[PDB]
Amino acid sequence: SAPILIQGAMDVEVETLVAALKDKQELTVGSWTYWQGTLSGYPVVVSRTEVGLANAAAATTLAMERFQPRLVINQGTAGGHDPALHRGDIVIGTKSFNMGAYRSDLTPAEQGVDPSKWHNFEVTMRLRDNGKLVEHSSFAGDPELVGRALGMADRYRHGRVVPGIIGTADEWNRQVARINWLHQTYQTAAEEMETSSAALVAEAYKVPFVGIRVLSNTDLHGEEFDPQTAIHCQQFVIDYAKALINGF
Amino acid sequence: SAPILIQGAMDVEVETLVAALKDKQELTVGSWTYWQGTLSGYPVVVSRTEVGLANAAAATTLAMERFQPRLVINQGTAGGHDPALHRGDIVIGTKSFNMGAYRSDLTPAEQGVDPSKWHNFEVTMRLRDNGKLVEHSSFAGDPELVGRALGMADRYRHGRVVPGIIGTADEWNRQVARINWLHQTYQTAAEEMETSSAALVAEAYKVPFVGIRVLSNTDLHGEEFDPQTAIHCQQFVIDYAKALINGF
Ligand SMILES: Nc1ncnc2c1ncn2[C@@H]1O[C@H](CSCC[C@H](N)C(=O)O)[C@@H](O)[C@H]1O
Ligand SMILES: Nc1ncnc2c1ncn2[C@@H]1O[C@H](CSCC[C@H](N)C(=O)O)[C@@H](O)[C@H]1O
Repeated sequence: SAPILIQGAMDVEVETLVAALKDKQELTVGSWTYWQGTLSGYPVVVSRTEVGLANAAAATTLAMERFQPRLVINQGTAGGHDPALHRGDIVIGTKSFNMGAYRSDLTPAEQGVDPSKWHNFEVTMRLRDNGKLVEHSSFAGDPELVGRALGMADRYRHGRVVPGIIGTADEWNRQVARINWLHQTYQTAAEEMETSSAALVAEAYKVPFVGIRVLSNTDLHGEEFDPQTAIHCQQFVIDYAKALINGF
Repeated sequence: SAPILIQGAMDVEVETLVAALKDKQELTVGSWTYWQGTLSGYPVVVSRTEVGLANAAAATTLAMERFQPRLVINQGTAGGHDPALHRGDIVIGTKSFNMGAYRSDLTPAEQGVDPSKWHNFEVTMRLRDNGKLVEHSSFAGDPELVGRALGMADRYRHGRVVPGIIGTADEWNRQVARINWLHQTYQTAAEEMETSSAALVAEAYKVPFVGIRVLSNTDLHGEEFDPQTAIHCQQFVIDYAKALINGF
């Protein structure tokens, strides 16, 4: 009875999921729409989160309060950070983190601006549990959920399914030198704008979480946005959810 | 009666507020704690949001769902961006925005990294209203709430009270050239890590919102963190809330 929550930011990242639901009921609260239905006879809630960290955290929190899901799959599109990956490849998030969180040391105006000196600002991922502070430098994908997606790699026929680190920021980077620096510094597979924020809320509520992201683009190979990748990602995630459901 | 919601991120930014409440009870869900009580006999909820955009959005959303407040005051400490301002001055947020949101045009690796080319990525503040996309390049503080705070300026005993733009980011900037660039580009009064995120959720729920921030520090004048500013801000906010309550 507790539903599986499946998230996407954009319309193109959720409409295939929504079409797969049986006996759909729609709910909109604030800026956030949910479709409550079934897959393989089991309750599933699809959430259109809108874009970015604030939207992701709001949409996830609202879903926790309204639906009490048993697990969360956050999915959608991303941009490549690892040169080994191409448009259409899918990253299963071994961990996600707030890549956009920056703290910098004091420098006078004369020294200019140097982002290579900025440090990851981990307080942005700090939480409390029963009122006690718990530090986080990243959020691990639930390792069984991660393993399951990797084991199903053969069922995805539009690229490779690989484990990787998902870097979350309110950013779309197209300065290739910046992408390279972020990859070298944080070992990122891909960048996007929601995962670690949804993951933060899932950790606060102690609900298993996994991020699943297709590269819709990568400037490391001159590969521009292809909307079909979002559809292919949802097809894989439907299969994945159905497998989980067969298991329940 | 629908409560006034008053927010602060850190313990030092809420303990004075909490001490002011009568007939309290303390509620924690996930990572977020709320104190429900009364000020001047009127219901008030004090929220400890924890730090950063994801936490602010989660804490605000959770408060909307649990308490349905009639208005939101987000307050706490900030770092100066405007050279005219000093530690202890209070900024009333005429608007707040996601200063950390960055989009850049394509540049090849050989051109390196140039943050002066990172433009504000407005999609991070885009919402939906009854299913329809609504752009936001910032969130205006409720203008009557803003005006009221400005009208009470001479009731603040420890510095100026000024209107200004609040720049929200998962960042603590201490590169003075970077502070200067953000101020020149966005006309920011001060920087902090929650306001526009809480504001985004308040806009989605159509609940009046105002940000009230004291400068606890500014590297434009070599003024390091002073925790007493946080206490002073809360005293001003209590006075302000009591004024609204008298009005109800
Ligand atoms: N290269 C990239 N960098 C950052 N986010 C990316 C990305 N590629 C895809 N994304 C994801 O896709 C969305 C991009 S922002 C949305 C842009 C789109 N034109 C619109 O108006 O809706 C975000 O949800 C983000 O998580
Ligand atoms: N100069 C500044 N830049 C960004 N945020 C600032 C700031 N000065 C104060 N803040 C605010 O104060 C908090 C700083 S991060 C918290 C740091 C503190 N040492 C701790 O561990 O709890 C954030 O909530 C932020 O909104």
